[PDB]
Amino acid sequence: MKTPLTEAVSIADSQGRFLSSTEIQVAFGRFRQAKAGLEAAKALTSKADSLISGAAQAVYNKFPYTTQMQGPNYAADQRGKDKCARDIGYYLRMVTYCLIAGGTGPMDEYLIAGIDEINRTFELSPSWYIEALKYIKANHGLSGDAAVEANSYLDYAINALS
Amino acid sequence: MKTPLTEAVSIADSQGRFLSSTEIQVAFGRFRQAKAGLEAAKALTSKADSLISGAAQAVYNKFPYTTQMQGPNYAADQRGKDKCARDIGYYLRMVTYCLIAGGTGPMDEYLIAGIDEINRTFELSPSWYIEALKYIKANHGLSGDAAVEANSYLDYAINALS
Amino acid sequence: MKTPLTEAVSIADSQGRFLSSTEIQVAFGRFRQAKAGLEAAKALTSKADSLISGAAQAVYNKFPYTTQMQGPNYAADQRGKDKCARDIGYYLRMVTYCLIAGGTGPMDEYLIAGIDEINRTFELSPSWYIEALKYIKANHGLSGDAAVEANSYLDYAINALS
Amino acid sequence: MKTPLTEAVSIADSQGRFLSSTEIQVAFGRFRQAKAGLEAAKALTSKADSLISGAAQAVYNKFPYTTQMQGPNYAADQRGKDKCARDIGYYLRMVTYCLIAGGTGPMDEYLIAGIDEINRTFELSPSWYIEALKYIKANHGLSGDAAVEANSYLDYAINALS
Amino acid sequence: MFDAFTKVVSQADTRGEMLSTAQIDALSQMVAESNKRLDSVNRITSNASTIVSNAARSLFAEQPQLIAPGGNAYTSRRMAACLRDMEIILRYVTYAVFAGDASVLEDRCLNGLRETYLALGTPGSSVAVGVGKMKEAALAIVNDPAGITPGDCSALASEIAGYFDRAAAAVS
Amino acid sequence: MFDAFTKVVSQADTRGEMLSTAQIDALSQMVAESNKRLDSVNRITSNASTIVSNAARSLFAEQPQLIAPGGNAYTSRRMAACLRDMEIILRYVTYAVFAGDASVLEDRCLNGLRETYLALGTPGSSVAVGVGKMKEAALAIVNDPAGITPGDCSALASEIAGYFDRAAAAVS
Ligand SMILES: *[C@H](C)[C@H]1/C(=C/c2[nH]c(/C=C3N=C(/C=C4\NC(=O)C(CC)=C4C)C(C)=C\3CCC(=O)O)c(CCC(=O)O)c2C)NC(=O)[C@@H]1C
Ligand SMILES: *[C@H](C)[C@H]1/C(=C/c2[nH]c(/C=C3N=C(/C=C4\NC(=O)C(CC)=C4C)C(C)=C\3CCC(=O)O)c(CCC(=O)O)c2C)NC(=O)[C@@H]1C
Ligand SMILES: *[C@H](C)[C@H]1/C(=C/c2[nH]c(/C=C3N=C(/C=C4\NC(=O)C(CC)=C4C)C(C)=C\3CCC(=O)O)c(CCC(=O)O)c2C)NC(=O)[C@@H]1C
Ligand SMILES: *[C@H](C)[C@H]1/C(=C/c2[nH]c(/C=C3N=C(/C=C4\NC(=O)C(CC)=C4C)C(C)=C\3CCC(=O)O)c(CCC(=O)O)c2C)NC(=O)[C@@H]1C
Ligand SMILES: CCC1=C(C)/C(=C/C2=NC(=C\c3[nH]c(/C=C4\NC(=O)[C@H](C)[C@H]4CC)c(C)c3CCC(=O)O)/C(CCC(=O)O)=C2C)NC1=O
Ligand SMILES: CCC1=C(C)/C(=C/C2=NC(=C\c3[nH]c(/C=C4\NC(=O)[C@H](C)[C@H]4CC)c(C)c3CCC(=O)O)/C(CCC(=O)O)=C2C)NC1=O
Ligand SMILES: CCC1=C(C)/C(=C/C2=NC(=C\c3[nH]c(/C=C4\NC(=O)[C@H](C)[C@H]4CC)c(C)c3CCC(=O)O)/C(CCC(=O)O)=C2C)NC1=O
Ligand SMILES: CCC1=C(C)/C(=C/C2=NC(=C\c3[nH]c(/C=C4\NC(=O)[C@H](C)[C@H]4CC)c(C)c3CCC(=O)O)/C(CCC(=O)O)=C2C)NC1=O
Repeated sequence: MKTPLTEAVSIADSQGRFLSSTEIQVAFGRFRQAKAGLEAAKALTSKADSLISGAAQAVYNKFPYTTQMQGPNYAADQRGKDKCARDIGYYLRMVTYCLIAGGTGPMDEYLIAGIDEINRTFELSPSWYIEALKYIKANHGLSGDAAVEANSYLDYAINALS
Repeated sequence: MKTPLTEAVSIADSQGRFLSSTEIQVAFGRFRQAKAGLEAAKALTSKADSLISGAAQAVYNKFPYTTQMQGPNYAADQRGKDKCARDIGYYLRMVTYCLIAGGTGPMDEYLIAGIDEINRTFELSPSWYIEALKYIKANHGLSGDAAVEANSYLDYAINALS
Repeated sequence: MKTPLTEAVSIADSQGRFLSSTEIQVAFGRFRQAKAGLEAAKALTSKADSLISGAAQAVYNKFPYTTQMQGPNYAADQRGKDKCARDIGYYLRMVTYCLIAGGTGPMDEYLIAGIDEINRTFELSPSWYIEALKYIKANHGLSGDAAVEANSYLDYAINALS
Repeated sequence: MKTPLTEAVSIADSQGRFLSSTEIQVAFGRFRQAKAGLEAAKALTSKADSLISGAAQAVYNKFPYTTQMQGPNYAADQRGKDKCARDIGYYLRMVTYCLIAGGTGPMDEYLIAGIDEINRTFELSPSWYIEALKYIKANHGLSGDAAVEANSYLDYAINALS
Repeated sequence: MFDAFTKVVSQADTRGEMLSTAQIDALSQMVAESNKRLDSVNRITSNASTIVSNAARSLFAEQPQLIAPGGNAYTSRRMAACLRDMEIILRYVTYAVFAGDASVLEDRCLNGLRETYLALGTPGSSVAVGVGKMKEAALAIVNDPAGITPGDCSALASEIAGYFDRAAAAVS
Repeated sequence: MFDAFTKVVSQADTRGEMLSTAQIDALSQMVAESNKRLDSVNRITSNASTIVSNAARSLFAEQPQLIAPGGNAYTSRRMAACLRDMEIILRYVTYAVFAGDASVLEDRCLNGLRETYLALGTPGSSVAVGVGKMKEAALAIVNDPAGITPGDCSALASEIAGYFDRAAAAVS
């Protein structure tokens, strides 16, 4: 759970010392971040369902074979589409959780830490999730510094994928 | 109904071929036209009633005999003025319809195709309608390329009249 | 010679009428097309010789039997390769001519109208020319809307072939 | 259905007259033809299956690429060979039908009339069928005037192909 | 023979009044997405011969009775006429999605071709299934963004599938 | 039936090579001034009925023998045919300056109408003078600018007067 206040406490604890001005600098910076990041997370919460459906449709568009071939890993049947869009919403929910938490900790603990072996065991290409995250980071519709750090979290998920 | 997309489909159908880049050139041109023409049609819709009354008054001004002599073709009585200004509004409505449709098709199908025999049978001089269309094309108050193509449609109606 | 201005004049002549706003819409659209298409044709003129050699090598690569078997239709000898790459350059020159003309007219009059009976009489498979046109449309290296309509003309040649 | 008696009736009908000695000359000639042609058609019926397999093997021999490359038009898989030898047997059956009918009518109505557009749409080279018909006309094993007119029908199919 | 714009014009003339504002905003959005309509139309048009060959390829794999002797599409001439009928249907679909109205597709094919296939002895079921498979392959070819900017084709998949289902149901 | 672009394409194909660069710069300048041509053409087109009526108005003031009984344009039917012939000539002039090539004007009128006027007994001189006066009035109507952004119509005046003189000389 790599969030700034948690890792500041971990630094001060591993050093064995009290808190210094360094952690207070970390804190006024974290409050500066959260002062826009919380409203941006609320805006993503508002636009979430349409973003999930648009990402799923873009993923079906770029990879049309997954809709066609019979296979339980592919979303040819309906249960594949339910589970599929469920993990689209999982990715978007982890993006909002990292927007609230202020660090890549929630996605690192809920998504990243086992995603490679899961995609290895289940024959899931990570490029599908890369395409979906690219569609989300194109279509989230935020502006300014909140948009840049949202794109930062999504690009972090992309780099963790491939 | 000579509108550009309809006649492009007619060309491609009579040739027996698929659509080519020619029709797509026709299309980006038609969208360029409509991008101002729809707003100009809305502006004419706004100014329509005063334009109709001004055209009727200019027609009574240039041809004062029509207000004076007894005759059911002339607008001496009140029913002549009701029917008269009704066909003024007919002409203006056909101008707006051709502005929306993007071609001379609606006026060619609703006005032009029988107007000569109607004015022959009913003792209506077409010069009255020419004067009214001249007053409309003087007083419509548009500007720029929308104004030029509006004047194009009105001049087309004038040339079809006489 | 199906080019947009020529077919607009043919429409207005067969209808027996003057030019209307429809042909002017066709015209501002055609000028919009040519404003990038002429520079794209110049760029294809620049890259033409390497594209011709690459298409010929890709055709020899996908169909290696044509280099091996003795036959005057096949390019086993050197004169087959001279004539062969000559008709590669013919196809590319017709693509550039349709890029300048703004319609499929030049290829329709210079290539398409007899190509089926020629390939029937001469034992030429049209799939060779389909492979060459696919290599050209992959390797022409243009970008944007010029690239899309260049691919449109090449795909039109492909559909006319088979 | 260009058979001699049918076309004699068509001549006498289009002229609007009765039958003359010309059609009876046509008839004693047609009976002279059929008096050997029916037995030759029976002999081809006897040798048909081995001729079909030999033609298919000669076609695979002269064009070895069709057995190798993956493609649904090529007979690399087994269904290509089933369909392939099916149309070999189609060609041989049409040859026997024209031998019985006494004219090129059955092949002209069942094979020739659409074969060019079919080979254009399906990427089938007609030279394959030319090689197969050449193998059949070499290996049919008839003798005399029946053999010459059998070769006439097969050469007619070859000239209609390419 | 109607456009979208001529359809609104004919409806406004039957009403007898001017065009209302909300129809003009709808037509403005149509003019904004008409090129969008078009991109699918051009990428649909460029692959037309592949579409009809793959459609007949799957159809005659699916119903081998048509290829079988005595079948309706058995004869070489009849099979060429079969591919011609399919290509004509695809072309008028492309025309209707060009003009944005189904009235061209109705006008040019629908009212007569059902009776034509009855009178010819043509099975309407096979050509209905072929138009359905051709439409499925057409939307599948249109929806994939290969070398195309990111946009939204939602409503136009809706419209194209509408045109194809209208053709398949008018065939029957 | 040729454009400017199809004219360069046919010349480059008769040469057998690609289009040279200077022809492409010429065609780029043509594409820059083609609207210039289009704007001039539209103000020529809008006043066409006034042009032909004023042309016949000055011509029949000038040669009253045509209006005189026994004259070639005396009869009401023949006079209507006279105005029809003039309007046709003006329309094909507008077509040729639309496409930017005189080959459409040649194709549609010139080769036959001289022999037609000989065979009809039509005096070629009067219709030649009428086409000349109509062309003079057409350039005079085109060259004046009213509520139009300033532009050089002069390059066109050369071309339009060329087309009118070609028509008047092919009539003779
Ligand atoms: C649609 C987006 C694409 C697709 C998805 C797909 N995934 C699975 C199966 C699993 N997906 C996950 C992923 C997560 N679980 C999580 O808890 C989180 C973070 C909160 C993620 C990202 C897991 C663990 C599974 C296995 C569990 C399971 O089997 O249900 C399926 C079902 C396939 C399956 O049996 O295993 C699908 C369809 N596949 C596609 O085709 C789309 C491109
Ligand atoms: C006032 C503008 C001038 C005038 C007009 C006038 N017209 C009529 C009669 C008819 N006018 C039309 C014209 C149209 N009908 C259409 O549907 C359209 C396009 C939508 C047009 C232009 C027709 C068909 C008639 C005959 C129908 C009818 O008789 O009502 C009248 C009434 C005269 C009459 O009995 O026929 C009048 C007064 N006359 C003037 O004096 C004004 C200069
Ligand atoms: C293949 C999908 C199915 C099929 C097709 C088939 N059609 C015909 C014959 C005709 N088809 C038409 C249809 C049209 N003509 C038109 O002008 C238009 C719209 C512009 C349509 C839709 C007509 C008029 C005919 C008869 C005249 C002709 O040349 O084509 C045939 C051949 C029948 C014959 O005996 O020749 C075939 C095979 N039939 C099938 O088996 C499939 C179900
Ligand atoms: C549809 C299935 C996919 C999609 C398409 C899409 N296109 C655009 C925008 C444009 N497309 C073109 C294409 C052309 N213009 C031309 O003149 C020609 C030659 C005939 C072509 C091929 C252009 C030029 C535009 C707009 C202008 C420009 O690009 O310069 C968009 C967005 C913009 C719009 O609405 O027009 C979209 C979405 N996008 C997808 O994601 C679909 C899979
Ligand atoms: C301007 C438009 C245009 C085209 C397209 C065109 C094609 C064309 N190619 C021809 C021959 C040919 N075409 C090929 C081409 C090939 N064979 C191969 O093995 C290769 C795969 C491929 C190389 C591209 C060859 C080798 C010949 C000479 C064979 C011959 O005698 O007929 C011929 C017969 C003329 C001749 O015999 O020399 C024509 C008309 N002519 C034209 O005027
Ligand atoms: C009665 C007269 C008659 C003829 C001639 C005929 C030919 C014919 N051959 C076809 C396909 C075919 N034709 C071939 C033939 C060959 N390919 C090869 O590689 C070999 C060289 C050759 C073997 C002889 C093959 C393999 C197919 C199946 C390919 C396909 O999907 O279209 C098809 C398309 C039908 C289908 O796809 O199954 C027709 C109509 N049909 C007829 O009704
Ligand atoms: C598309 C190109 C085209 C042209 C150019 C054309 C000319 C043409 N002008 C004709 C008659 C005519 N043309 C004229 C015109 C004139 N005679 C005069 O006295 C004046 C010198 C001049 C007026 C400018 C007249 C008066 C006739 C009538 C002759 C008659 O009806 O006996 C006729 C005889 C048939 C008929 O009009 O109804 C033809 C074919 N037709 C065409 O299809
Ligand atoms: C088909 C409907 C249609 C018309 C009619 C049309 C005309 C038209 N003429 C224009 C420009 C122009 N038009 C002229 C024309 C002239 N100036 C003179 O002084 C000369 C006497 C005369 C030529 C003989 C000029 C000089 C310009 C300047 C801008 C330009 O070069 O386009 C422009 C540029 C864009 C604009 O004005 O908003 C338009 C729209 N555009 C259209 O879409």
